Amino acid sequence: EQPGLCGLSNLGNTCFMNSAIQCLSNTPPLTEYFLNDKYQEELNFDNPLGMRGEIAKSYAELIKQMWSGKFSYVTPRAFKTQVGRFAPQFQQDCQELLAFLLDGLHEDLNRIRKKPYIQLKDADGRPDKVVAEEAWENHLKRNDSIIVDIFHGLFKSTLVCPECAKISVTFDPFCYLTLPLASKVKLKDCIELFTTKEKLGAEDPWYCPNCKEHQQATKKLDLWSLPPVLVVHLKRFSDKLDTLVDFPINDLDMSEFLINPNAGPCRYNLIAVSNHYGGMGGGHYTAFAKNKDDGKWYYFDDSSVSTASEDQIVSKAAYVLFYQRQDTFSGTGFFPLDRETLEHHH
Ligand SMILES: [Zn+2]
Repeated sequence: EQPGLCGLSNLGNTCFMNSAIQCLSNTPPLTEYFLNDKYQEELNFDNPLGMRGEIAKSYAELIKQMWSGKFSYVTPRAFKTQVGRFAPQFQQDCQELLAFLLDGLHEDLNRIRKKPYIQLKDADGRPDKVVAEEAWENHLKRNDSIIVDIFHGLFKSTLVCPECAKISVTFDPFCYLTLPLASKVKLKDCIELFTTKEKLGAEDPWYCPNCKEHQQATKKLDLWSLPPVLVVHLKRFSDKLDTLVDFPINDLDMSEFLINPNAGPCRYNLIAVSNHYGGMGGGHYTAFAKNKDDGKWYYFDDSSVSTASEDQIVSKAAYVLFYQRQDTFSGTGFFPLDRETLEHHH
């Protein structure tokens, strides 16, 4: 058997979990962190928001199994049992589980011992660069982990009161982007739609702090900074949109969307896809992933692993896309673990 080419037993409508695990397992800087035992010293047992280290520990133990090269498949019973204990709601939505896991891993590994209270602020007519750099510093004072290092970006939100002209600007972290789907469209069409001005309705109004009243304000999102690993959730369920979204395998250039003039390169290659077949409350999840060792694509359908061709990856079954920024790849020294390993080996 080859490390990472390891299927996962279905334990009874757990294909949503197996699909999310194959995407994270095939996120190189995340797996490397766990295979190099960098997590033990960062486990945060006392965190009121975390899972007593139990999600990080069980996930670490499963990844070590999957990348040992001893197994054609493993049964992720202990991990499924810890997920169920801390998140009883877990056929599910693969994106909700991913959302739970990115937050749970983060809080289990969070380097901040005691979170300080931050007086949240509007731009107040200040320049974007200063408000963005403030937001990011504030985020890191409460949130500092391997999950932040890999997955967290920053978006700008602009709310416009139709009474009083109040322009409310905030910078907010994200660890994934949920895109609205526009028969066939391009991923870049979906990103453009994500960053388009939309009116809020009677459902979910915005409170104007000038007017002291709820308004149907216009909300525009813009991307300030994009993470090393960008997780792109295609909003199919919100019964299910079967729209064919065409996405690139290589050289997704995001630079046209980034409003930060001093940003570095933002070219991404695909590393995994969560697929979904059938309809909302049922159907079946699988995954495509690029193995970090051989650079080839494989298809993971619970316990089964098979070679895939790049020609099969782009289908309407594509639900969550994992992209990695080229400048962060293993061998660049971008990640501290990569840099330490390179410096050790040279
Ligand atoms: Zn107002």
